[PDB]
Amino acid sequence: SKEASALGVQNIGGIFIVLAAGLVLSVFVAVGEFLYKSKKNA
Amino acid sequence: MLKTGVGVIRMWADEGSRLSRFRMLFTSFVEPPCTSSTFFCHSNMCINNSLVCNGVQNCAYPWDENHCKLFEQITKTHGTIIGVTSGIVLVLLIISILVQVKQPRKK
Amino acid sequence: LNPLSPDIWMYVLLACLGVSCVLFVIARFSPYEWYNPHPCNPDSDVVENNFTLLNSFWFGVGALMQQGSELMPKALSTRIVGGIWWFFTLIIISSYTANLAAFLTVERMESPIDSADDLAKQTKIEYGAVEDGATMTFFKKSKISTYDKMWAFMSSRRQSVLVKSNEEGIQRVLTSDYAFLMESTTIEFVTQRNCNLTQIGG
Amino acid sequence: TLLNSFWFGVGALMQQGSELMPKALSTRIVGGIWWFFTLIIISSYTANLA
Amino acid sequence: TLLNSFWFGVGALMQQGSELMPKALSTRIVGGIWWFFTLIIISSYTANLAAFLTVERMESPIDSADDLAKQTKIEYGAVEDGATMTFFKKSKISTYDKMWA
Repeated sequence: SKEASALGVQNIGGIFIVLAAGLVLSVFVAVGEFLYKSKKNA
Repeated sequence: MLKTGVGVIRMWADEGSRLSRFRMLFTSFVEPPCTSSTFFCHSNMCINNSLVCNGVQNCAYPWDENHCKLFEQITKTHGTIIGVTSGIVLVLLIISILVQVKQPRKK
Repeated sequence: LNPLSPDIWMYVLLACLGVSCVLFVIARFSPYEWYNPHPCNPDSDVVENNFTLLNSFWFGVGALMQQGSELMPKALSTRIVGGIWWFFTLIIISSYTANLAAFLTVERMESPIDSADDLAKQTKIEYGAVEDGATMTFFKKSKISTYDKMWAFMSSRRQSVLVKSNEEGIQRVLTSDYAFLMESTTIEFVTQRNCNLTQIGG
Repeated sequence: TLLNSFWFGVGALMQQGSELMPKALSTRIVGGIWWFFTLIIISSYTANLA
Repeated sequence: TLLNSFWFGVGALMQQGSELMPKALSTRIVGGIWWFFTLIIISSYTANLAAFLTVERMESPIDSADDLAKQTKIEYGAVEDGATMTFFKKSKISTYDKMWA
């Protein structure tokens, strides 16, 4: 009978990494799409 | 228990000086009835002159020197440090956000 | 607030700030996001986005809070960051609920001691009795297995916990965890003349 | 309106919510605090029943 | 469109959903079945996470004498030239000759 412990970064750490990867991918795809549309207009 | 107030300690060795040790500790004031100045560790054992929590287990029962007595969250190993670095990042973010909170409009 | 350690919470708050601000800064720079406002729009030129600082911030707060929001991400970047944020929030909430249920259902199935044998199985609570007061001697000369292992623990501790006088043991039980096996009538006389002390067993 | 305010409250306790969500700022804090209360209540209820 | 269907699909997986709700009773069937599948997935994931965090049983990495060999990460040992070394020396089963090597 020992299972009384609050979750911590040692138990939830991958989600923040996934969030950072999503953010950087979002920035990359955003600038890529901006140049796509600007080139298509140009 | 030394009934009197005069102590006698002897060791007899006989070409056996490699004996581990004799090592002890003596505590006074077992006789004194308890008063406000002294401290009641155990039965007829008020011994306090400076003895209260002096770093030595100097009572028959463990009471004389035994367990005499928001900032917790800040005292993390490095979780607080990474948290405040992220906080600086987020302050930078908020201050950047306000710029285009007020800057752009319709077209 | 207990089931999550007081380290994730600041991580969660600062990550909410960061994700919301990244969403805002992306939404203010995109070739897709700007939108024609008029309900029946015949190709006018009054287009803009809909993301301010407050809008993005409370979109992030709502998504963290699982009650939704008012904005509909449109471009690839805004939708991908929103999706990642949703995934984060969903797992955080699910883990929180799981941990709270863990605490409650691990506490609810605790078994406080109610008998000598159940005490004997337990180990942390040190035992005791007034030594050689005809009580511990009963454990000394006993033949029963459970009382034999009781006496084995007694001899293993051997003046770590074997009190010499009643009142010292009483204070020991007051200020610690202890058993102090002693005769019934004095237990009645003490329990009914004090509190916090419970006659356990038979 | 008071009728729809009570509707927003009672439909916010249950996890569905209306479409009359706040369009101002001062009311949004009340909305958010209410949402947090509903989430805490429902999660605690599920935990205790399990 | 080529992307809206994917967007709504992913958005119905997580319990918010977009605002592209179907209108034909031919695709709202797909919407409903997708809803049922995602509801089951999430409401079983939460149950399994609670189960793991409640009754947790950890198991050993290694569970046999042979597993110590062909592993080369635990860095085991023995008493210096006592009785174990005497056995491992000259032991020709060769399951412990890698051990001794």
